[PDB]
Amino acid sequence: NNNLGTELDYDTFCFYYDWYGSEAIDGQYRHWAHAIAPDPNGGSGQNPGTIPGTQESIASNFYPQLGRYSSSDPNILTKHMDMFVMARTGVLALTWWNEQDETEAKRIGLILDAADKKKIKVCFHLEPYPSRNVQNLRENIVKLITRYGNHPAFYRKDGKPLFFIYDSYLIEPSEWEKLLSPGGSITIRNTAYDALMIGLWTSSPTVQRPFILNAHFDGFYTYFAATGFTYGSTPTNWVSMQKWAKENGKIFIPSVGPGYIDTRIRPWNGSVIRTRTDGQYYDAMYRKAIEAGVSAISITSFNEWHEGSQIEPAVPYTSSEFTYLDYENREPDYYLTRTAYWVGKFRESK
Ligand SMILES: OC[C@H]1O[C@H](O[C@H]2[C@@H](O)[C@H](O)[C@@H](CO)O[C@@H]2O)[C@@H](O)[C@@H](O)[C@@H]1O
Ligand SMILES: OC[C@H]1OCC[C@@H](O[C@H]2O[C@H](CO)[C@@H](O)[C@H](O)[C@@H]2O)[C@@H]1O
Repeated sequence: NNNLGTELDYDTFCFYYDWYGSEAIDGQYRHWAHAIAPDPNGGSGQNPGTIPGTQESIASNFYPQLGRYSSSDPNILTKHMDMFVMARTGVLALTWWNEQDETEAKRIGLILDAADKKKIKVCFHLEPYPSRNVQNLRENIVKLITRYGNHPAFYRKDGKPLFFIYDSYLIEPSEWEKLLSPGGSITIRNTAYDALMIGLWTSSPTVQRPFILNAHFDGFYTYFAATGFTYGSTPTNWVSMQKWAKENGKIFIPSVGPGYIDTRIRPWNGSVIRTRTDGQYYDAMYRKAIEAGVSAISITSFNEWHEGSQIEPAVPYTSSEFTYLDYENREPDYYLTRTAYWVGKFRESK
């Protein structure tokens, strides 16, 4: 029955990426090495090349305290779960790409096991995998609930699993309705595979309100850590988004993050940079979410190192190939402990 102000919050979801590899464990320094994206407005014949994922040159503007780690290393996973405990983030929202490979399956099991040791829960963030559609989504939801639903770390809210659906707008509401209306042709409602389905609110209310209603989503999130990147990721809209959610029986889970920078992998994307300012950016965004009066908050991200949105500890590093950004006047674990601060403020408000 403790009341220490240190406990995990199970309405706080932190987006987690399990796609990092090491040569030793995975055969390649996966994701630390990454293709550089061509400029979509830069014309033909670009040869942007690749970041090689050497110790000196990784696919991030920051540098992990844990180095070029493997997401399959149980010892890294232990450390990450201890970081979630420090942050008070009770739910790990795991990227899920439907890779259909044994190394994926192994990783997911390792993450569930490590999470449970620290009473962390896991939900899935369903990514835009090839030919994703409501039929294979249903099949995959069935598979995930069947495989993992009895694992003690599998997240439930009032008895239901929860999924975040990235880029949900890539599927028409008429298709979503088949899966998510109680009357839908292939409904999950009232079945063993029912779940809270949280779609991505992107653009203006004139588009998103009917999308969400007609698709029969249970709620919506915003993902992007960069303020103003979309209507949904503009925090001054969050009070009105929450009002609409409450009026329509939907769960709004705004996404907050500490900054954004992706110019190692997208050199042309500098206008999306959002400076961390020693934590002031994160504070401002988190405060807006709490002030909007929401029931749940998502954090972009634990470890999306390519996009510079991570709260995972980063260290100063200057190599012969790149001078990395770092947490400046703040210590490496600052964003974990600042997350814990905001989780406490959120709980005080709840
Ligand atoms: O700024 C780049 C942006 O790229 C990716 O987002 C793309 C797509 O998935 C989003 O739905 C739309 C929203 O308007 O933007 C892009 O086309 C993500 O990797 C994102 O975090 C990143 O900022
Ligand atoms: O988890 C939702 C999205 O989060 C942002 C990253 C995005 O993946 C794309 O971008 C990354 C680079 O940041 C690439 O490594 C991926 O292959 C993908 O293009 C997630 O979908």
